[PDB]
Amino acid sequence: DNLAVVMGLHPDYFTSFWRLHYLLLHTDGPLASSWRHYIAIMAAARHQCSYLVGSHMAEFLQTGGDPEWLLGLHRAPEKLRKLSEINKLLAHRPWLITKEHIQALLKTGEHTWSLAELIQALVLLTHCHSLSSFVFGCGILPPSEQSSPDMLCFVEDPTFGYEDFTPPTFRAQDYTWEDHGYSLIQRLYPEGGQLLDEKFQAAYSLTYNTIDTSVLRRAIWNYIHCVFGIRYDDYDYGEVNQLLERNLKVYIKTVACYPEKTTRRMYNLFWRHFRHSEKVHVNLLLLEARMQAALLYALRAITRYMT
Amino acid sequence: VLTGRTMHCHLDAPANAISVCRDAAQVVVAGRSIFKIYAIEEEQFVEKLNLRVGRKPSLNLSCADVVWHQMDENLLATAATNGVVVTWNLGRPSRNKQDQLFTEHKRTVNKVCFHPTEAHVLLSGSQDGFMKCFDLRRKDSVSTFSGQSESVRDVQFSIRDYFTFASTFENGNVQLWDIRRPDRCERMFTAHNGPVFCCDWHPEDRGWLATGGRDKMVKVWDMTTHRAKEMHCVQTIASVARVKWRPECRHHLATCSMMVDHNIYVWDVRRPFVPAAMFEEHRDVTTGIAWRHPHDPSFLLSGSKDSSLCQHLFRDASQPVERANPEGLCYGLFGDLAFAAKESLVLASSALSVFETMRWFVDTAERYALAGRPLAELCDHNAKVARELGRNQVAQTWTMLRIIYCSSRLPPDFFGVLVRDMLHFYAEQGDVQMAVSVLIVLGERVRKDIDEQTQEHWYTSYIDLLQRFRLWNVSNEVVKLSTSRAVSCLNQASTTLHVNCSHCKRPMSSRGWVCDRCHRCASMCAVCHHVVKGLFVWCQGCSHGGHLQHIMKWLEGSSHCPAGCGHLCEYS
Amino acid sequence: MFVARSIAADHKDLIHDVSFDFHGRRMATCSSDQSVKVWDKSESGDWHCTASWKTHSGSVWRVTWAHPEFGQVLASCSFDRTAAVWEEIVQSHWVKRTTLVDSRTSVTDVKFAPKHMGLMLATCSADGIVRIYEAPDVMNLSQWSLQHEISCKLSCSCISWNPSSSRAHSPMIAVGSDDSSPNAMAKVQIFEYNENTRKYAKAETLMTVTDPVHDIAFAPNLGRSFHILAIATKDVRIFTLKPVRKPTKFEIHIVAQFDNHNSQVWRVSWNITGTVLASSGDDGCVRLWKANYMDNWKCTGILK
Ligand SMILES: [Zn+2]
Repeated sequence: DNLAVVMGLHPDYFTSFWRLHYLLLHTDGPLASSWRHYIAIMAAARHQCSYLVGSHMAEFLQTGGDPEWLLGLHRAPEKLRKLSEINKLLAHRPWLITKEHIQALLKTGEHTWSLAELIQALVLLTHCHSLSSFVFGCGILPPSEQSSPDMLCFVEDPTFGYEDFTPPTFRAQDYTWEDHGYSLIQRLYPEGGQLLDEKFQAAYSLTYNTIDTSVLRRAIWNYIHCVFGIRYDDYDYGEVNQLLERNLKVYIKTVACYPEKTTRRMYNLFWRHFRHSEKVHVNLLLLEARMQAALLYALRAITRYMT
Repeated sequence: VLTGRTMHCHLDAPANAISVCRDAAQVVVAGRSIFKIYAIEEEQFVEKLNLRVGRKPSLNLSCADVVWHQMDENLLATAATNGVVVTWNLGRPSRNKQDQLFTEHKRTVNKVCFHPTEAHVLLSGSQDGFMKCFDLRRKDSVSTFSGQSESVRDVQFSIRDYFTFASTFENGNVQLWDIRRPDRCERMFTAHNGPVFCCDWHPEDRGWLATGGRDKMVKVWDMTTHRAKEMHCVQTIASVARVKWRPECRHHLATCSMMVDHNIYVWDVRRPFVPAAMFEEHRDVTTGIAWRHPHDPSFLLSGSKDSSLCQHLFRDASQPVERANPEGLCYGLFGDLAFAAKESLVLASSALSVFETMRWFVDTAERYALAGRPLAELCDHNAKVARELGRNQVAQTWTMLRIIYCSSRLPPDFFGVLVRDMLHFYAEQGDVQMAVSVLIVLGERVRKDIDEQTQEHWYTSYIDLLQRFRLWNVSNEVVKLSTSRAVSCLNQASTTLHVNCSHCKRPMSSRGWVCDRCHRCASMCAVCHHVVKGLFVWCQGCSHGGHLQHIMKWLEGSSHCPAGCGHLCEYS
Repeated sequence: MFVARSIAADHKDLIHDVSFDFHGRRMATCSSDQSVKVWDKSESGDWHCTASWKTHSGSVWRVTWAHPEFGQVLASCSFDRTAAVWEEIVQSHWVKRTTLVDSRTSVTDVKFAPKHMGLMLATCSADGIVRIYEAPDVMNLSQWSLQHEISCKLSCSCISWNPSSSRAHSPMIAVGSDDSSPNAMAKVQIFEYNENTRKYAKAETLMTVTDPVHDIAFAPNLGRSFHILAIATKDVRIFTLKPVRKPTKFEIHIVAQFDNHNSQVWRVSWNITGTVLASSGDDGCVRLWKANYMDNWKCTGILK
């Protein structure tokens, strides 16, 4: 596909991303392939990105799916309909997530889920959300207008988007992907843990050269984790300002929340005579930083319920 | 000595650090929103001082590690997640024990230790891979040896050799430094895959270090030699944190988990697959464990995140070894009994044997006859077979049935109500062979006298029994001519192969041997070169085949595909 | 008189279960060192090990086979609070398929449903939850769904299905407790499936059993109209669950009570056809029992 060429700017990240995609969408697991494609379409339809939904409709149809399910969402199994509000929360406001949703999800009945399928569903939802963010923040034509060398609705409550600043906040040093979050996934999802970890270390390996490297990426990481709300414990936010600039902050705080609005002029002036690879690296680190906080919120929600 | 029993103390906030004094009477439970010091009495435990008395809602004093120092009775030091280290002196005269503060650390500090003899030394571990040492001289507060590795997670000083110390890192390499020569390390070996969260030196021996990591491993290393080696490996069910040796017993380890598991285990090291004790009272992950005195193993103090401080005792454990099931039994189709039991009833291993303790079933199934002869001949043949096998009570039933059916006179239905009970008699003992056999032999005469569900039950049970012995011929002979319609339809579903030509690609319709379009003889043998009208054999790789017997004969002496092809359609 | 031929398992810790598959020619042994071994029969007449690997991160308690129709499939429960399903792929390649991770405390028993209603699996839990799984697509062994869950308000330590294959016995399950509570609460319970409410419901409770239960086993039917249950609490016991003509109501009766062991009885088994019953106590001997057409059970062999 076209997105592969743009993503292949560096080789230390494409292999990890391809591995995670192959595990999530094609390797056998607790959910059928058609169900996986359907939840991928549902997740991607939240930012109204048509590249992924188009690429996924054909895959759903070619894998024994039911054409009757694509005439809307009311004609889907009630088990998959119970995921709508959790998807809604994970998309744009993940701070307001708690135990009520997960208990309703694992509530006994006929459409009752199991704890070995919910984890894969959550990982797929977060992956599709962040992929849509990348696609609309590095615009790809169905080949990017950014640089140089029908759809129906499928949504519950489309008039819900990203709210303001945050409220009890989050002290990220009391819950880290290292000590314990990785431990919980390694037990629920034995193979999908090390692939995420490899992807995160790869996203941390890339460093910029335009002028001490690490501080630049730290600013991006902390800024996005704050606009979602993960407040750290070793940072002075007065140092966040004179690392980025408004020409490089409206872009970031527009793609992270509502990437459906990013036009040619929205990028046209990023900064200076950039090498066009550092900008791709910046648009890439956002993928990991945005898929990290939501996963941490979901893992906290999981762990409160089994304690 | 010491005295006391199991206890509780419900706290105000979650806690993740504990330390004990030299008097073996004080606990210094700390954490994120609490810093108290406790005094434990034989009945209850009462708070003695609240160190957060000059309260200020600031991050200046959090806690991730507290270390009590045994040279005096006031020297205490805490590690904050703000990167600053705050030491305390309980001898200060106002209501504030703070003595000296340190801010020579980049990001955060994780573990703080002292050194047993000298009182002016204080180590510190960081997140920047920058371990540092301090002194009592205020100006002199720098010795910043670094290891080019990731975050430091635990530092500990040796017991006997009071010049060196250990340290553990995030990638999984354990190091060894010496205060006199802080330039280069003395050793570095890759202990785990993943971070190592804890370490503890052996009280007794000269150099014996135990590390626990996220990989659910506990390893004990011998560092006496030039190169280290691993002797024991205890496998736990979750990530390991805060491993501590027990006192006066040189082969026991007390390890707590960092997620999922709420319990606390003591292991025997010699036996690594099963613990020795199981403390299960906490309702969340425990965070700190410390043995009260290093010369009297009875008591362990262990706080947790559930806002609880506990002082459980060894005697009142929940041992899993004495609550196990030592044996296992199973039968077999041939009357073979497998019995396994540990060698304390016939203690860390078990021995098993197979006891070679229904032959008539097979011969009765083979030799019986069910169709193709008149009723009298069938009954006579079955009676002769039953007699020759050794069972006469079975043999005479066949002859009686023949007399009953194959003869004014007696009423016609006289034996109906009577033959109807022999079926139930033979069925209610597990011998469904007879019931099914006589049902098949008689058929329409007796069919409308046994309930349909009972007939299905007998048919299915007999069929399963026959299939267990790999008697497929008899198993299908029962299905083909069984009385019940729902039973005599089992080899009638998905047993028709769809076959098409490999030249014109179209499906071979009807019942013939010539393609509609290609006009060729598709079903041509590879060896016969004749036309195959009956059984055709196929190869999934070669896509070749022909008559069954010819291909059998060819594959007995050859090893290649008969059609030239070249692909050996039997891998050796 | 059986001949006790011993084989060297070479397990590094205890052995907790042995199971024959469907044909009597392969067995599987689970140990307490996170290993499962498979032994096949030779024409010479001896068992040799053909497969061994590391299954769990705890102590494997049970291993059970499935029907050959669904393939060569194994299941195991462990102290690491999980349950797994393995398949043999053609040399000896045993591959992991799923990891049933819903439990919270531990899993004590695991049993496959009789192979006339699908590929269904029931697992117990020390907290007192019995869960029933299912695989709608018989051939993908990676897609398992949770259909029902039963809370019995007591510690669970054993499980056993009803092998009766007739269309007159709604499927039912039996669970055994191991709680050493001071009160004499019943420690064996029976649940049965109701066709119209799509839900498992309590059928009857064995009130006479007020002692800890270590094993529960049904007897194969093969044409009988009633059911037989064997319990090994502290002496071998055999019950009868004849129903009433049309949940359902059973009239429970006591048929055997054998204190011959003078110890605690651990595990029991049934022969192939519900005629002979085995037992295993702390004395280290197996014992066989049988009926005598007066329903007068009596011993029929002692094996050391
Ligand atoms: Zn071939």
